[PDB]
Amino acid sequence: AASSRAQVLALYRAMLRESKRFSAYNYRTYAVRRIRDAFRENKNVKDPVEIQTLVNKAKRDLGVIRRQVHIGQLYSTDKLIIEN
Amino acid sequence: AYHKKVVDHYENPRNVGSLDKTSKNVGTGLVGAPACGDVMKLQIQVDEKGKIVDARFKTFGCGSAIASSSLATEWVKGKTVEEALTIKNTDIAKELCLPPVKLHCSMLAEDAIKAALADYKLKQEP
Amino acid sequence: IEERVKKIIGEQLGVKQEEVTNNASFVEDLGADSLDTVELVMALEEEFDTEIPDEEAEKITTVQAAIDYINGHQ
Amino acid sequence: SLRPLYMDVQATTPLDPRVLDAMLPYLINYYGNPHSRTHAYGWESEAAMERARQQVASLIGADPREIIFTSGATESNNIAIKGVARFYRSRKKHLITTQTEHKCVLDSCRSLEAEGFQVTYLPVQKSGIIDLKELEAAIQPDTSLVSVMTVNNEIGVKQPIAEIGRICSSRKVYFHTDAAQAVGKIPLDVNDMKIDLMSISGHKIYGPKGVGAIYIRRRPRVRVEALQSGGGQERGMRSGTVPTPLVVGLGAACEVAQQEMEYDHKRISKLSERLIQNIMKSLPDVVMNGDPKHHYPGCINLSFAYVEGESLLMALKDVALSSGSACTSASLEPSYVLRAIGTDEDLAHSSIRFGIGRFTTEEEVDYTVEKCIQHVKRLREMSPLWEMVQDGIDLKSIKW
Ligand SMILES: *P(=O)(O)OCC(C)(C)[C@@H](O)C(=O)NCCC(=O)NCCSC(=O)CCCCCCCCCCC
Ligand SMILES: C#CC[C@H](NCc1c(COP(=O)(O)O)cnc(C)c1O)C(=O)O
Ligand SMILES: O=C(O)CN(CCN(CC(=O)O)CC(=O)O)CC(=O)O
Repeated sequence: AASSRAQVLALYRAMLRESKRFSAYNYRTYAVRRIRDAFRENKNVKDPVEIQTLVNKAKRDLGVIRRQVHIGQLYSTDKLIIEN
Repeated sequence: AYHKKVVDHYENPRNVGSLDKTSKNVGTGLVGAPACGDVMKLQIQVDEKGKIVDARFKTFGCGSAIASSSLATEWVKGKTVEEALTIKNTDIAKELCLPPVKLHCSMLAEDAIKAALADYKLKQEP
Repeated sequence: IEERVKKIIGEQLGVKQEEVTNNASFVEDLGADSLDTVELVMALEEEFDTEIPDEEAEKITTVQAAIDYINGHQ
Repeated sequence: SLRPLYMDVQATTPLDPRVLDAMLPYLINYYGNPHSRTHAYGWESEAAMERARQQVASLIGADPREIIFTSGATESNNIAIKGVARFYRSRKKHLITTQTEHKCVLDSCRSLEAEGFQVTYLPVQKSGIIDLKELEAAIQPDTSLVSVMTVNNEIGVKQPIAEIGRICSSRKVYFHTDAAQAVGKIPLDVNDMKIDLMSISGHKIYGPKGVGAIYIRRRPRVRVEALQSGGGQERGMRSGTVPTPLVVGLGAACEVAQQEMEYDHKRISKLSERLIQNIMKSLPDVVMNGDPKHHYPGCINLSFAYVEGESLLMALKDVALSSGSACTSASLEPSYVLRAIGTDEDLAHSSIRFGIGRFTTEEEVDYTVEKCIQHVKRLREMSPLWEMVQDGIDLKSIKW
């Protein structure tokens, strides 16, 4: 059986590191914040089945982040006034 | 507002202020209405030879109204009272490259010039 | 000073710089959980433009261990 | 050069990356026509369409059979208002709406008036909220439809939709709500609210432009006469090729909004309070348009006395904002919404709209607040109205 804790902490790191590569400020800042908030909100779930559902969703979303980071680098634009 | 020429009169303001209404050498034009979104106050200071030597403005209005009245205030300086009378709305609009929906701004700025100049002429009659 | 390591750890963990002692464990002494320590390791990576892989990150459980890792990687 | 902050989410939203990710397979390899019945490009396109339909239905508490896809909330509003009125025109000639509805509702009602229908345009209170008892009194024996929007796009006020549905249900009058600014942002349940028709827009909820839906209740059966003639797609209610990538995007945006709604509402509420309170404590004569007790926090409409709203937008050169409206008569001719809630005409010229959404950051809010404070002060120092009030003149006493 795979360790949910090992999976969870490794997804957490991967998801944060990949989200930080979003070229666009509003996706990048949203993704990092949302990942941090969601893992923390779900920290106390105890049902092994619900945990696995949350892990599977996180893996799905990590795929989304990888693909959308790369698309946003192919079609990037200038930064916002406030990244100055 | 989008044109560089219009925005410049807000980002690099010139002649914003007031002159002394009670002066016999100061004319004040106050045109427009708050309910129409455009109110311009234009004041001219005229020397004893009839040359406008200074001017100030305040405007409540969109950027083109601010730019039209700011331009008008620059343009009256150094003109005699009779010369300033020939500044037209269409000169202001051409200089600022105003679109048709903002042509009303240049017309109000010409109204402000003529109001200021008429208040001044009223004061000289005695 | 590379002890900027202390600034990051206090920032990340919400503990006064006074409490961030060279001996302290993030979990046992400073109240971190394992989500905090993932982020803390990443903040050190960002702060010192260094890449900290898992087998090294796993050993960085105290203030000094973080100070020593950063000093030994330029 | 560097780009402005986006604070204009009531005009449209960025695509959520999860929504673009769900759409892109249908833009690349799954390009079939969902009505092509004889092959796998058709079958897989149809299946994606039907999954999207269920995603929309689940967000609002509907049966997927009640979801009709359209090109946007404008088209959905036309279908609901003209389609109901024309279906019952031989028995019912009267409709009710409000004076603050979006232009597509108002213009649809105006076109029906040129068709010989009677329309009551209800006033709203100064809060922006209708008076339920005035609605009740306005319903006539030939009233076929009431249409009242859920959240106002210019001032963010929430109409009492569930209470309106109670009134309409009990009189057997159909109740339509334009929910374009509410779907995915506040809870909507068609059965608890007793809604008969509802308009939905994809690009108000981080989905793609060019797509929408209309909910049409099937029990009790609501009847609508179709406006777009054609091949009978969408149960005869909306002919034309259903655009699979767009409806996939709309369903994905609805499912994302269903998951994210509560988290977004808590974050936007906090940012909204921060923006309003920090502007108001640093500037005198700032008034919020619309009742804060019945208000969606992501749409903030403030007036800044003695400063004209378009000059303030120009001054705020690195923030994308608006003066409201159908991206049209907002500050040009003053907002008819601000006029309907009794705003003085000069103050309606002084109003601007701030939008906070799912991706807005606290830093963006603070930057916007800081710049708004600086430029309102600057514009007031350039304003003859401010100069006069500072010299103790009453502006209500000048002959303009
Ligand atoms: P540590 O203190 O030793 O342990 C931390 C964990 C969470 C591993 C520990 O507390 C634990 O095991 N808890 C049991 C419950 C659990 O595992 N919770 C986490 C489940 S996984 C999860 O919650 C992921 C949610 C994913 C959200 C992603 C948002 C994506 C946005 C992208 C948009 C562009
Ligand atoms: C769009 C936009 C701007 C926004 N209001 C528009 C909207 C619509 C129109 O929907 P679409 O046709 O899908 O674009 C219909 N009803 C409402 C309530 C809104 O908000 C604005 O800038 O005010
Ligand atoms: O992690 C985050 O919250 C997002 N960004 C911070 C956003 N930045 C903008 C930038 O990096 O240009 C903040 C700013 O400069 O306002 C981190 C990163 O750069 O990887």
